[PDB]
Amino acid sequence: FGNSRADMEASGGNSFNGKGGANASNTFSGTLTVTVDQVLANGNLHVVGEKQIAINQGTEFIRFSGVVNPRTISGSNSVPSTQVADARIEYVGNGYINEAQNMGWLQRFFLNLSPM
Amino acid sequence: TEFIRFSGVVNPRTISGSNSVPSTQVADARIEYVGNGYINEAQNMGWLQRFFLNLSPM
Amino acid sequence: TEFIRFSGVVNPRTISGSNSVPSTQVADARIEYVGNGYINEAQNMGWLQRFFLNLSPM
Amino acid sequence: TEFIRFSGVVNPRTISGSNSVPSTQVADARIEYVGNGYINEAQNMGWLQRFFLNLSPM
Amino acid sequence: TEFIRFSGVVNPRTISGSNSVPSTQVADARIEYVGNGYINEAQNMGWLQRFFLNLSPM
Amino acid sequence: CAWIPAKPLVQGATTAQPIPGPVPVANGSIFQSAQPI
Amino acid sequence: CAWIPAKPLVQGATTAQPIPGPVPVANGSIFQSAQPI
Amino acid sequence: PTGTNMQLKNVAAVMVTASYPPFARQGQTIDVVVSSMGNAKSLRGGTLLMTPLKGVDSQVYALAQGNILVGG
Repeated sequence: FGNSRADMEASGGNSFNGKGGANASNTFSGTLTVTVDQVLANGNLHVVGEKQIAINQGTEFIRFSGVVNPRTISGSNSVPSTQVADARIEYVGNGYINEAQNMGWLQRFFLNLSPM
Repeated sequence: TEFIRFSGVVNPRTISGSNSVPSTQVADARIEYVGNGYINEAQNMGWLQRFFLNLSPM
Repeated sequence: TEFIRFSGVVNPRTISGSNSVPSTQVADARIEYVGNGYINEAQNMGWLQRFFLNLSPM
Repeated sequence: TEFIRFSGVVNPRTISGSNSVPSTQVADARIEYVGNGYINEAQNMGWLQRFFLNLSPM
Repeated sequence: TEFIRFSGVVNPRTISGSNSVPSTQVADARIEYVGNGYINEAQNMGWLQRFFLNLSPM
Repeated sequence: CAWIPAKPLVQGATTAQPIPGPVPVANGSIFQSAQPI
Repeated sequence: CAWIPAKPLVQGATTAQPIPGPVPVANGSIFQSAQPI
Repeated sequence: PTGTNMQLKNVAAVMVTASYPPFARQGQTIDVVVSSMGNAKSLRGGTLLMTPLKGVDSQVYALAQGNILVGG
């Protein structure tokens, strides 16, 4: 053991920390009158509807489609949208207000093709 | 001049006793609220701005 | 555009009086909540980042 | 995408009146909770780090 | 992946009415709680450290 | 390293198709019991 | 060092398949007891 | 619904006992004895709903349903 023949000092360390996650949310609130355009074999009604509103400087379209079971309709001839089987709900618009919410073609290309 | 236009299909049994129906009970509701004059002309984007809004890269 | 898809096997005796069943009573529950458009494209890692996440030493 | 898998042996007399049994009453309980996508790929150690974790002296 | 293994000899008169017995009433209790993956690999001493722990003078 | 094929913990099929039941016998009874265990 | 094969503490099989039971005798009784211990 | 209060007065939970006769064939009828199981005042004019009579081997050997005759 003389002359530091066994005298030693060593150290080591290893670390790792990974994490991840995601979340999605959506909300919709409104009232729309639709029309029955087909009555199915079991009595269910295929319903389609559209409401168009032009306020000042644009046009908004609210479209709905689905299948409604008649026994879910309330006494006021109304049914919540969560009781419609094939719910297709659309809320779009046109005009420069809508054109201002589309990404520029170059930005929309860099969003897909840029390395990072 | 302001124009308020409406169109749709109304079910008679939805009409109240005062001969009135809310606009949410009309099937094909088409509601329009527009105007003219310089007040309306002041709310349209300039042709060059309206072109850069569509054709500028970002 | 957002798509919410569901699939599974439901035992009829689990359905409540309001023709409703919680999703935890469905045997082969397949629940999907996806979307498209640039909002969805903004939540995908860049191809180079997604490659370095798999092939970088550390 | 997340996958929750379960397997085991259930004694019928342990099942409650609501057709439910706690997971601690299942004999050969195999419970799995995994996922894929870049969120899962971000929780795997890099191959070089995973090698140094096993072969480095300290 | 975590594995919890148990083995032993149970006297039937120790089993309660809910078909359950505490682990201290099992004669040859063999209880094991292990795991694998890099989380487990991170709790093993490095071969050189595990050698110095046994062969170093002090 | 996440692309390496791996064997899941719960191997096999994670679903079972209900088997159709035996055809009732022609004894004049409504109660019909499959091969009893 | 974690890759070294090791023998677990609870060796053997950690499951037992229930053995099918004896065929009841033809004595006119519902109660049938397997070979009693 | 699972969360609800039902407070019945015309229903009693009972145990039904019977004897499986020698050489019994399916379709024949036997007598049963109906005995109340919890805090029921009487079974005067009750009707026994469909009840499967199990054996020692926990197999259904008879199906019970009828009108109970209480002495009075």
